Amino acid sequence: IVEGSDAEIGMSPWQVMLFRKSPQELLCGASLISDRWVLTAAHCLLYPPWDKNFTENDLLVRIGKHSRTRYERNIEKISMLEKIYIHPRYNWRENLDRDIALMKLKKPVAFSDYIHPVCLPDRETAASLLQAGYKGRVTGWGNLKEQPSVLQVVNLPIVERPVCKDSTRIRITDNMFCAGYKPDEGKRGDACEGDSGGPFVMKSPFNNRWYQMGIVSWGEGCDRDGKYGFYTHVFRLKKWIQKVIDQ
Amino acid sequence: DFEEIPEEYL
Amino acid sequence: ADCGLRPLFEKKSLEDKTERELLESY
Ligand SMILES: CC(C)N1CCC(C(=O)Nc2c(OCCCO[C@@H]3O[C@H](CO)[C@@H](O)[C@H](O)[C@H]3O)cccc2OCc2cc(-c3ccc(Cl)s3)on2)CC1
Repeated sequence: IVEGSDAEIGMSPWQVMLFRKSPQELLCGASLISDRWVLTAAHCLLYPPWDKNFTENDLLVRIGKHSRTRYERNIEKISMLEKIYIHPRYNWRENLDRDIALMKLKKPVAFSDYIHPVCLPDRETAASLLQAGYKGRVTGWGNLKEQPSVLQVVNLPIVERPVCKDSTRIRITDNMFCAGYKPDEGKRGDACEGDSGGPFVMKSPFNNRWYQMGIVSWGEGCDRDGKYGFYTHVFRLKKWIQKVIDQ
Repeated sequence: DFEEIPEEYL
Repeated sequence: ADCGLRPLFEKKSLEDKTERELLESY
């Protein structure tokens, strides 16, 4: 995260570190959506251009963390993957269309003060909150510019689709949205490398709950003027989500 | 870099 | 069920330091 702040303790209790065994390193962000299910970007597990193809046994999930590098004894939970599932129409050749994967954990995790699932959106919450100018929040442990001691946080506005498209020569799909401040605006900030697969969340003003509207997908640089971060449209893929979950 | 994690998870 | 309600904020009715920036944008 570039131009973010240090997270508060328990601010993002659904935040999940994707952790590589050897080398023992940060791969991606991710999110906890129930006791046995973790949501991430497909490109965290499978991205042939940067030589990436992970199997279950290469990877761990670390839940409940705040420190990037410490082993947070009595606080974090490190879990094992039973199964990875990449969306079958995931487009890694072109534009990262349908950049989404689910990970089933080998056993359920116990919730705690630091470990709690985020909500997935329903149609109406999507239709009501996913509007240009409305802000969501991104968190993670990725680089501070194009590395943090602790989880970082930034609040970013959703950007009008035409602007997203005119910022880039990539072909945007309806399964993605973009966010970020415009050049003229007073504020800046962005995700960066190591934040990807993490959650873009919004807080409903109707029921006071946090909804995962986005997954951190890609950007051209980190926090460049006239560029924006691209996010997987979670609601749009939500039928795939509850397919694999009830099956 | 990263503090080592309990080898029970490895 | 209990999703999106954080043990140290909403479940104790405490606000975080920047959530108001979000709500004001809506
Ligand atoms: C569409 C898809 C196929 N590719 C998109 C670009 C991407 C890449 O190489 N990004 C990139 C990068 O982009 C390189 C592309 C070439 O840069 C060019 O820079 C030019 C400057 O003149 C621009 O005009 C031009 O539009 C632009 O493409 C440069 C450095 C690190 C980079 O990754 C860091 C990163 C960012 C992030 C995120 C930031 C915000 C998120 Cl939300 S997620 O995570 N990791 C590779 C995948």
